[PDB]
Amino acid sequence: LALKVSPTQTPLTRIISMGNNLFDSGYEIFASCPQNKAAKVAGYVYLTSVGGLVHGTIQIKATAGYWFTGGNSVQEIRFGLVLCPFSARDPTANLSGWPAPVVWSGDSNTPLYFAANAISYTNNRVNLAVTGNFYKEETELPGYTRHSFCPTGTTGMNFTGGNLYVCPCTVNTGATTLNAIYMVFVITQSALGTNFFASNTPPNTFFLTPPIPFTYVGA
Amino acid sequence: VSPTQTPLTRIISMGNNLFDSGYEIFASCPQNKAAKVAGYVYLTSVGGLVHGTIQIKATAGYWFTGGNSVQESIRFGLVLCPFSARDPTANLSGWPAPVVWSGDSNTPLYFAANAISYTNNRVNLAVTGNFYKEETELPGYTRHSFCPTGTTGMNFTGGNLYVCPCTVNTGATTLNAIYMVFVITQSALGTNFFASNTPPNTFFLTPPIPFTYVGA
Amino acid sequence: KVSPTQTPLTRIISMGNNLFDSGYEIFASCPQNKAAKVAGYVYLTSVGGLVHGTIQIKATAGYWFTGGNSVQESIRFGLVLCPFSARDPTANLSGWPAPVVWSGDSNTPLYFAANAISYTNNRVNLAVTGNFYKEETELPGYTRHSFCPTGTTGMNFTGGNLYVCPCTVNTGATTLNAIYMVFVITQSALGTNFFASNTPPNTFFLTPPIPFTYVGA
Repeated sequence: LALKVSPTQTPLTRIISMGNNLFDSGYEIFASCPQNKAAKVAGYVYLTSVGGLVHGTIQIKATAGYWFTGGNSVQEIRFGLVLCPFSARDPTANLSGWPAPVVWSGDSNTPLYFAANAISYTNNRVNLAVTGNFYKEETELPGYTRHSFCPTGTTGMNFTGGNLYVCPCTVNTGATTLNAIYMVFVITQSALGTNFFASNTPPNTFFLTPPIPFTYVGA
Repeated sequence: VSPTQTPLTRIISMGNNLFDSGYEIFASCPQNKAAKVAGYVYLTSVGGLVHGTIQIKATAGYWFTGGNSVQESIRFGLVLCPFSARDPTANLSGWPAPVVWSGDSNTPLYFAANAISYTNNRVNLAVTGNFYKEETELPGYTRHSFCPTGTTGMNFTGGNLYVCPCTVNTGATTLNAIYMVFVITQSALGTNFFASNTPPNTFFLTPPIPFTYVGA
Repeated sequence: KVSPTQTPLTRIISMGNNLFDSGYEIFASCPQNKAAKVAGYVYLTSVGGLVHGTIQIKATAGYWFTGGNSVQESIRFGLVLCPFSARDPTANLSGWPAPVVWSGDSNTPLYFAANAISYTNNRVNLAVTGNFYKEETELPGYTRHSFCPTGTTGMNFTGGNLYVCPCTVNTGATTLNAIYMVFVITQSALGTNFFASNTPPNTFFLTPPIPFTYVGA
């Protein structure tokens, strides 16, 4: 029980993470891409819940070998991911196939604190298809916040910038009322960067974002 | 016992997150014009920094009439005054008193913008209807990019929140409220939000836009 | 009852002087093998493994180099933040004073080194020898945070961008990750030439506090 100030008059910083920060476990995370293509990538997501706001970072690593083939990245690199911190209760929303979260602070209930707030996103969340073309361009989201960054990668990629667009989402045929988070990444290259999507690009060509920080309202 | 200074995460909130109270928040606009919007602010103080989000809903009928919202963008200014009970003249937008979700009753004073750190990075605002200041005239700002949703023909293409603490001339304190100017842009095919023939229930609604400033 | 061990505590350190009444003793690396002395105040909180900081830089034309044109080139400078400078002075390339702990024990500045695992392939190696400026287009990945500074009346600033990327200096005693930060500040054509010898040396710019976040130790 309480002290000179009660331990729930005090908000507890909670922590969960998803994926593998060592990027030594392959590329088994599903990303949907424009025009009904897809990619498998690697990722690490670190989320803290403090005061009802979620502050997190997302870090994505990809290879051309596990990317689709055809088209031109330089002229066209865009991909969509879903974060489902409550995938244990709602497996069908885990569209990107993240592992279970790993709770570093809080109950086994803690994942539920990282669904996107129900009141404030009621009319700022996209409905997603359950199939492999659930990709939504950021101009189709009902609202988003934008986070600017730049990845690194193989030498001739010649990246010029990057943007992360966060928008909560719901999947058409779920088992719970909860909001997941949709994230579409747009990454650009100068005119002479190598065509990530080309068939004459060796498979070990890679890009790797830093951890990208973002914030949304928690549950 | 050792937690003398274990920093306490304090929480206040402004406005109505259900957006079911009409549009009574006051926003200053270019050319000595105004709008009435709705909004919800959620402010956290941790370790001396305030991490908050703000969400605005607005309708064309509660916006001024005249001009072209595609050539001009949609531009409006808001004042967050978490210390408005002690300093009502500085609540230029007319927000209700904040609600304390975590902390004492003094907690709103934490969300005043740090006195030392904005001494020369704060704007002095008019007490009158055209308090609008364009972000190019702010003595410093941070920028936070977003996009709102809205009615179908709006064709929004981006937004930016510009954050810079502020002060009101005839105020009752030396404290720093927070001034916020929004700029929402549309493509060449978008509805004129400012037209008299635009349906009055045509609306935009930002997501919660996250921002951070140095707290008190 | 509720253990102070089982609950992540908010730790706070700070570097520099938030009053800007101690001069301009901070070393800022600049393009074209040039440099500048500036003033700074960094406020860092560590909350659950992520660092949420702000940085504010004050600079005068007098303590900036001379030569060039600040409207054509922009105003660009890199700093290093080294909260572990006490244990690794080799890494304190900008020469900040030691941090001041506002929340935590004396070992707390180490929690503000950038995450070893998460930045292993996203960290720039800064020159061991001499000037270390790195254009943001040459960092192995960054995060960008847009602002606009104020300054004296003719500067005509049009925008600002802080590019955050952790760094190592190889000759360091530790393997710890400091923070490299390059600032790019833009001016319209009307703007005072910050680099010119005609410019009153007290001509200045002052950024607001710029909020940024990286993964902690």
